Amino acid sequence: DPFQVAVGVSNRHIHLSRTDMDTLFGPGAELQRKKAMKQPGQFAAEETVTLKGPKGSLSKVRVLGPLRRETQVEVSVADGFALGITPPLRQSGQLDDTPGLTIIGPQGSVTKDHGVIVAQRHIHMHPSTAAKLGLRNGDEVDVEAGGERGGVMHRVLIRVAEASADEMHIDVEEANALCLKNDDVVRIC
Amino acid sequence: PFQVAVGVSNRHIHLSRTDMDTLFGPGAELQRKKAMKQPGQFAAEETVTLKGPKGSLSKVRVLGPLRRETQVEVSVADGFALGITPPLRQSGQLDDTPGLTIIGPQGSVTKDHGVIVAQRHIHMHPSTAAKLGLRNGDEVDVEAGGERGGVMHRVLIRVAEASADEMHIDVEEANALCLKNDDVVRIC
Ligand SMILES: CC(C)(COP(=O)(O)OP(=O)(O)OC[C@H]1O[C@@H](n2cnc3c(N)ncnc32)[C@H](O)[C@@H]1OP(=O)(O)O)[C@@H](O)C(=O)NCCC(=O)NCCS
Ligand SMILES: CC(C)(COP(=O)(O)OP(=O)(O)OC[C@H]1O[C@@H](n2cnc3c(N)ncnc32)[C@H](O)[C@@H]1OP(=O)(O)O)[C@@H](O)C(=O)NCCC(=O)NCCS
Ligand SMILES: [Zn+2]
Ligand SMILES: [Zn+2]
Ligand SMILES: [Zn+2]
Ligand SMILES: [Zn+2]
Repeated sequence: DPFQVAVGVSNRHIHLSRTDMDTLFGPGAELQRKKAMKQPGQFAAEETVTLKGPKGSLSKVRVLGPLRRETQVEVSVADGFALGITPPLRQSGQLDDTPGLTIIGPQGSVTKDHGVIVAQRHIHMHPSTAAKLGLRNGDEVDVEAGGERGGVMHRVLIRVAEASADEMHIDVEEANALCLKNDDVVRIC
Repeated sequence: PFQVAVGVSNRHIHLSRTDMDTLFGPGAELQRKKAMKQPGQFAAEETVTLKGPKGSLSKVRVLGPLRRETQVEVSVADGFALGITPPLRQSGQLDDTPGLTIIGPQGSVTKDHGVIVAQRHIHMHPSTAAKLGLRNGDEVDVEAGGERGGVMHRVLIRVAEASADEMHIDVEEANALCLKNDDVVRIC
């Protein structure tokens, strides 16, 4: 079924700028690959950080490479409460009016004034696949999950880009609410 | 009409008298902290620590009153934190379930069973069930609006006299829908 798409489940994690990488891991430090993600060029790094909010901290928070233009922190709704912040629900890069927190690495720390979000679900899709399915960048679709916690997710954003692999991204709470894990399959309706 | 209020459940425990005595002392009684929506049910002041093969969860709320048999309700995520795989179950369906060590102020007990991931359900008063043409054991689709809107399939209807109209979901199910206590969802 060509409308079936693989699931990628995201635990809390961070993307770093070079300025913050330098602060956290030392000047000129380079991320080490641990595991490639499904999206071209993206990977889980060996490196981890601590996130510290007004209420508490989350440790062993995975860094995702490569480095980006701007630091971005993705956490679950649950994580927000543990941290003591209220991150808005956003697509990647949509960081206007977002809270920050303190990031701690082995060689230093920095207190960000912004950049923390709850990740809004979405489907990455290659232009060829989009053509075959009749979808365009920015379309919203329903997505159905089978099984014991089966259901439908409404108005899921389609992100079409040449450097993309066909994959739906949801966070760990969204996945557990559907009894899904990495490489499970869902269906675009 | 077909609208029902949401009740969101964090991890918690229901205790037997035998286990209550061990954990909190012989003849100890639960102290009421807050009434739940369901008649007779309440969050207690008492809390325990849950300990599994991999790790522990602390400040786990006890729900009263005491029951015939200890039952532990945790999230899928909680299962991974503890190091067990609880099946998805309705309350009281505890055959072939894993256990845990329950740690209290006056003692501890290692249970050989009783931990579940709570399966979502709607508590419904018989009058309400009548109005909606629903009977006990029926399954229904439930829709949530908002920015994580969607539909939950095959939600079990639990009719009983001592019930209030309320959907019960766990904290991950709620956060996956950006719902909290007293938000309204709709039976399809
Ligand atoms: C079951 C219940 C009593 C659990 O007790 P509890 O854990 O003490 O409940 P609380 O609401 O006080 O939870 C407080 C914690 O949840 C956190 N929290 C708040 N919103 C949260 C969210 N959306 N996601 C994750 N955590 C959240 C708080 O930060 C707090 O953390 P802290 O203790 O470290 O300060 C409670 O969930 C409840 O009353 N549910 C109503 C639904 C119901 O009736 N269930 C019946 C089960 S049979
Ligand atoms: C984002 C990512 C790299 C985060 O790295 P990570 O946190 O190190 O990932 P892991 O899968 O190894 O998480 C392992 C932890 O999750 C726990 N875990 C496993 N399944 C779980 C579940 N269903 N619910 C909660 N926790 C779970 C494990 O017990 C373990 O905890 P521990 O470290 O205390 O032992 C990872 O989630 C991922 O690879 N996602 C793929 C999807 C993707 O590409 N997202 C990109 C977003 S831009
Ligand atoms: Zn990310
Ligand atoms: Zn993504
Ligand atoms: Zn319960
Ligand atoms: Zn219930």
